[PDB]
Amino acid sequence: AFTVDQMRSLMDKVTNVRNMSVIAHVDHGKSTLTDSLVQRAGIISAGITIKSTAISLYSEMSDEDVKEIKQKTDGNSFLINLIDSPGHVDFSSEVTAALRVTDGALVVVDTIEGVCVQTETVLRQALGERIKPVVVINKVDRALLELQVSKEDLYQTFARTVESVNVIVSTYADEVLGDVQVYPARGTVAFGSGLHGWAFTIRQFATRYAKKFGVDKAKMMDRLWGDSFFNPKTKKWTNKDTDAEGKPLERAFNMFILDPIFRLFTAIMNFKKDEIPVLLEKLEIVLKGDEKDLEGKALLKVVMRKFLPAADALLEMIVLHLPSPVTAQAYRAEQLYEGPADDANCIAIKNCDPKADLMLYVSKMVPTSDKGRFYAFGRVFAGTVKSGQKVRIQGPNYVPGKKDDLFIKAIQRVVLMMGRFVEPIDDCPAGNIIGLVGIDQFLLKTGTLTTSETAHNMKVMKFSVSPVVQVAVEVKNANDLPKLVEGLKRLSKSDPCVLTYMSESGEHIVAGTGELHLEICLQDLEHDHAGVPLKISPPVVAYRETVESESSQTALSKSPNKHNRIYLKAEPIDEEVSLAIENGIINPRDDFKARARIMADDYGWDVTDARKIWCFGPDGNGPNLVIDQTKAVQYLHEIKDSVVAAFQWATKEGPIFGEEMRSVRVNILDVTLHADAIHRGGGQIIPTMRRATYAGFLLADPKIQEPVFLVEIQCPEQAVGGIYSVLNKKRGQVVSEEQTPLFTVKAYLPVNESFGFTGELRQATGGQAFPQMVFDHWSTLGSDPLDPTSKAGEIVLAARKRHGMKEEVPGWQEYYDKL
Ligand SMILES: CO[C@H]1[C@@H](O)[C@H](O)[C@H](OC[C@@]23C[C@@H]4[C@H](C)CC[C@H]4[C@@]4(C=O)C[C@@H]2CC(C(C)C)[C@@]34C(=O)O)O[C@@H]1C
Repeated sequence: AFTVDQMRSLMDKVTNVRNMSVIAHVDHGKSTLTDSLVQRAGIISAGITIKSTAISLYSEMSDEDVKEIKQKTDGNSFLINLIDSPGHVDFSSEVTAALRVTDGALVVVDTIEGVCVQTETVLRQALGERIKPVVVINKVDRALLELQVSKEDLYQTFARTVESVNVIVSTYADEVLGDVQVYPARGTVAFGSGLHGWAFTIRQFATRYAKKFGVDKAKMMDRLWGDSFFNPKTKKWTNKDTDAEGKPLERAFNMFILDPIFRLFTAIMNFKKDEIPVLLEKLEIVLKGDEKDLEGKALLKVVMRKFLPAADALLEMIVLHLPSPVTAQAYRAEQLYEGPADDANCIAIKNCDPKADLMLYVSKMVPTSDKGRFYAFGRVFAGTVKSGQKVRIQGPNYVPGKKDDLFIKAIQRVVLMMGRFVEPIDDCPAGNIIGLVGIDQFLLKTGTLTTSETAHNMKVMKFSVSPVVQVAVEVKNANDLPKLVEGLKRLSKSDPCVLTYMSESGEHIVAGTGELHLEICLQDLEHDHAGVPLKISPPVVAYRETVESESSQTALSKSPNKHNRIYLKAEPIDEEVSLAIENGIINPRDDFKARARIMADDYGWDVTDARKIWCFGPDGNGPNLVIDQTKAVQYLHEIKDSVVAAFQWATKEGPIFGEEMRSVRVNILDVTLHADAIHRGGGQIIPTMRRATYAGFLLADPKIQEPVFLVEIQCPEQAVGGIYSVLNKKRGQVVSEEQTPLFTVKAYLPVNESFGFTGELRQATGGQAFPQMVFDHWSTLGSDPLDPTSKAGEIVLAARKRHGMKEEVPGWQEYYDKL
């Protein structure tokens, strides 16, 4: 219970402030531990409400304790800002926003489960912010009760957990910071049970036994952890787990810390009415009043709370080990400032200078009961913010010279953010956390308030600007198509970063900058833009049907009439020729003579074959060709249109699963026709050529080609490794690595391997990589398209079922008409 003056006074001694948060999965006792801190040291003031965003704690340390702080200190009082944090992590930018206003973190890990992925993810982001961690291994009660673990197994579990945490810390912490790893013997690891209400540090026991052993606690805390053994028989401390005779010695941690706790649990839970009193009296635990009548769990909870109040263990680590803003801003200043390292504002941040020009970072907007009004939440890194102070509001795009995102207004009121309540205060100096009212409209989400025209913007969130997240959108009710199509246009007009287009497989595609952006776009589409039910799904990928070699034997097919026959063979068109056709070097309408010369002289074709191409397909211009190689066919000219038409048909619909053919060359070897045109009409020859083409194709070692993206990723050096890791899991192929900006990695990524790519990429790069993708080329899959179990076969089988086709692919024999 403090007055505003008392708060303001506490806020003046920034050396004695601790800005931090709790990094913990909700299921690991996050709430219970924070509640414990609040109940023990929460600060309350001596008709609006907001969403609780931060809580203020007050803690006092003894004169001797304060001397242990390896940091500038002034007095024995401390103000601790416990900043609320989401948790939902896969490396979200929101989390990074809350972390940004903190300098230290209390990391909660589970005794049994250890370090979960979420916690690892948030810790990594925290380390990326140069935040110093302190750890609490929670839920010890579970190991004692459920698993009935032994003292040594518990110790080993603790040791493994501490190691897992330090692996992460040693991997992501900046070298300039020195050793940021956590050490039980140094008092930076606590152990306890949030729900139960107890916890301890080695320092607390070292303090509790230093005088009893007649040694200074510095020596005691080193002896109460790790390989230190006190042999009662020799009265000596050693680092050997066996005595002279080779007999096993019990670890000091187990002997002096775990044993007392184990015996309390055992004695109390087993209702040992006579032992309990002795044990309590020996540990100087005094029960008062009705507590003396308690038994079992109820008694245990009461005994442990008096024995090792959890909050006390946590506050100790926060005060003695987490940095103050003064300490932290010295090495965080540069990261936080996008401007010159030797700039006046940067220097003011480095020195946490309250007299300098204002540098206040708005971390987020907090919802209030003030009719739709939100209060800005953030931290004063330099200067002092004041009520009715002219300030410069700079958005995520504001740049010194250009007036983009600039907003010069007078701060209506500065308020302390005490849980769900606010308390107006005249001003707030550098180093503190604070809330601002009246900043609503001028800013939304992150921002920066400065009182310097030269003031640059504090580190802004980098955001994707490419429509890399894409999905297929279809109406649930056919009749609504007109509304969807219209909606897409409306959506596009209202949003510059959204992309909509028709896919090669006839699907309406909606693409956004990121998952969240795409999600907003799809919601507004279904609800407003189109205002009709929609079905969202992973876009269907288009494939191409090709041949790996020449037909193993002449393909023969006859017309329904049975009077006409076509003999042909299919073979591959070289990639460079297909590309030449697709890109306009070799064209359907070019003079057949000049075109033949190019194909022969430049692409190695036989000039006669080239001069005799009957057509390109599909659509008369695709990268597939029919070459006449017949010799003495009397009515050849009369079946040409029919042969061409059939090819347009076959190349549009391949025999593997109906996809378009690509790079297929068909050579008409011979044709036998009935003398009378009456039996040689299109209705007879078209079916014949189509049937023979499919046969030739199937006989030519059929293959399917998949679409491949050219992916370009910008990112910091130490994150490049993530790119390669993900690419290797998705048949990616690095193309290049170029660069004093960032790194740009280019690679090939199969389109059917890109769904969700964006998500796994940020996961492997700690949300530091930005992907861009554009269709690049077709790639032939080597596996057998006709084998349902191969890679290509799996794709083919799935598409066939999706189209209601018979699962098995009709073989070449199905189209072959023996003589
Ligand atoms: C500028 O934005 C670009 C990029 O996002 C990318 O190049 C994208 O690629 C779309 C596809 C383009 C391919 C060519 C037209 C032929 C094969 C087509 C694809 C089919 O599998 C591969 C990619 C991904 C697609 C399906 C899955 C949608 C394509 C399609 O549009 O169907 O196109 C948009 C317009």
